[PDB]
Amino acid sequence: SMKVISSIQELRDQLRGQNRTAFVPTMGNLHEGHLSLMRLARQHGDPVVASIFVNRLQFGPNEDFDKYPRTLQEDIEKLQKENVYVLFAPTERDMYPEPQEYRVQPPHDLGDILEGEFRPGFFTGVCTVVTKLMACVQPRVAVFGKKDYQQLMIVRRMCQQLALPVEIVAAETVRDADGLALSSRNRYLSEAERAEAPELAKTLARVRDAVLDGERDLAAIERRAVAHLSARGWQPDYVSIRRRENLVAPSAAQIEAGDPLVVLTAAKLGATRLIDNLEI
Amino acid sequence: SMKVISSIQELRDQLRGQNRTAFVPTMGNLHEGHLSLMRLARQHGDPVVASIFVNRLQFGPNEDFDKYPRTLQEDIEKLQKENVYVLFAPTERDMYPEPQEYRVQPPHDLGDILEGEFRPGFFTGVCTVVTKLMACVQPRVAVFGKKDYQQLMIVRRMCQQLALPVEIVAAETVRDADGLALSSRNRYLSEAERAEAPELAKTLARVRDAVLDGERDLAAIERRAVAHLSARGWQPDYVSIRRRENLVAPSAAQIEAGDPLVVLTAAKLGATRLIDNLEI
Ligand SMILES: Nc1ncnc2c1ncn2[C@@H]1O[C@H](COP(=O)(O)O)[C@@H](O)[C@H]1O
Ligand SMILES: Nc1ncnc2c1ncn2[C@@H]1O[C@H](COP(=O)(O)O)[C@@H](O)[C@H]1O
Ligand SMILES: [Cl-]
Ligand SMILES: [Cl-]
Ligand SMILES: [Cl-]
Ligand SMILES: [Cl-]
Repeated sequence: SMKVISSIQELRDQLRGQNRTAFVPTMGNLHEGHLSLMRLARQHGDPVVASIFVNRLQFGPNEDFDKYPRTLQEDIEKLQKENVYVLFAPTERDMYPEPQEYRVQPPHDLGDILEGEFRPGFFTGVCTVVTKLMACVQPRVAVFGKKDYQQLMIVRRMCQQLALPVEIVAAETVRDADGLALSSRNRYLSEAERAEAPELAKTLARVRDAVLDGERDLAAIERRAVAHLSARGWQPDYVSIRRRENLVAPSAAQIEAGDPLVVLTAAKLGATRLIDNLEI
Repeated sequence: SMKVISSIQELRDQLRGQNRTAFVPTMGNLHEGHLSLMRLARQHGDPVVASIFVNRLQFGPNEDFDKYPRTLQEDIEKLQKENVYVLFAPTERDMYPEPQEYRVQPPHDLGDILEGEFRPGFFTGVCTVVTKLMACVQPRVAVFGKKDYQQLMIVRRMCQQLALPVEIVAAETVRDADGLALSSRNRYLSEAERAEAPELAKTLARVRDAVLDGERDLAAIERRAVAHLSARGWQPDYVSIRRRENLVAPSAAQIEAGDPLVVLTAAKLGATRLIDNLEI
């Protein structure tokens, strides 16, 4: 029987003595992408612990904290079917009984680019809540999705640099039949927006092919991709082809030596901000 | 510059003393799928050696050996952009100067199911040519794609069971913008068929979703998916949900335990036989 636990102390009592816990943090409103992570966690540890917490610290004042989808009863029903031992679903009073004034700050060269330039402070909000959730759960492993590629790398290096004894396991991005990367925010899209939304992944597939087919001027590829999206009524923040190892743009020499690359993008359809990426 | 070599003895002299070679065998008419594998190979060894050879042994008399696309000069131009040190492109007199009568035979149970049920003797043709290619190139590593998932498992077990000192590295499937797995045989499809062909991958995504969402009657999912493709004018051979470890159907107990699964399909669109799979 799955335990739903809001209290930090109760969570510690339930997990007392567990040395192989696999942890999957989420913000709830569960879809097939989350469920895929739950299944992967079970191959890497036991028991599997899920968290559902919408973290105010990683939302900016002009973002979507108040309308973020919240469907805890259904989330519970889904987790029950996937052999998950504990759901940690703290209230905001449990996680933040007084305002949070201790923060985990990531490196400037990694936290302030890409998602960090367009969402100032975002990864301070993420690193702070993830450190806290790991200190509550004390897992051996934690599963993060490649869908939030920058996040995944930030959390990996956080654990290493803060000496947290947690191994990070990366999960592949789960997509809808039409190629759109699954996200609770996909719910915000109108019918017309939903029909256009798959164009973001298609654009990534086309930039992938151009790199594989030998095009060396990466910035020109990025610019064409941005213009293609803009002409169809998107407002892109970026399309950026970077090294997987440090999310820096490769030099000419690194392009020739075939350093593994990833193309990352974020782009709005109306007020809804979608992100996706494709390893190359 | 890339060396293109036809003679086995010359290949041996070129690769003499190389203990870290990564090998990528292909049947030519190269597309972005193959190029992806070349890039991955470079991460796992050096030099990267490609081969291009249409293998008569893995085509039945009613299949497409004579029409199989051959575009060697294009293939050479594409490989030159991917850092590839040697193309091994033997003629049929180079590989088979007399009829091939020594054959490597895989187990029945692996074997004669799925692709081997619908293409009798296929994996004997594959295991034979692959063994021969490995003996010619003598790589440390060889890269095979998940697109041919059953092939990938068959070649891995083959190497371990014949004590071939070659590590198999698996590559993720590369799909088109529209989700269709790239294959040199995509060429065969009419335009109408090309527009329908993404439905295979879409059907796999929905099978995946049904399993993740908790449907335990896997045979029922399989039957719907088959019936779905038929109603749309496909001739399906199979849609089958198997365990990744051994390609056997899981017991109810193994479903409950979350043994990693994969859904596999093969289906005809007119005369063209397409295959695809998705890890669940
Ligand atoms: N479509 C997806 N495929 C794989 N992982 C995902 C997907 N969507 C979200 N995730 C991951 O699920 C975890 C929680 O996501 P969220 O619920 O957005 O906080 C994170 O590790 C995300 O990267
Ligand atoms: N679309 C694809 N994505 C990834 N690998 C592929 C793809 N198509 C073919 N391959 C692999 O590339 C190699 C050569 O395939 P082929 O040229 O069909 O014999 C095999 O290891 C295939 O599984
Ligand atoms: Cl909630
Ligand atoms: Cl990687
Ligand atoms: Cl990968
Ligand atoms: Cl696997």
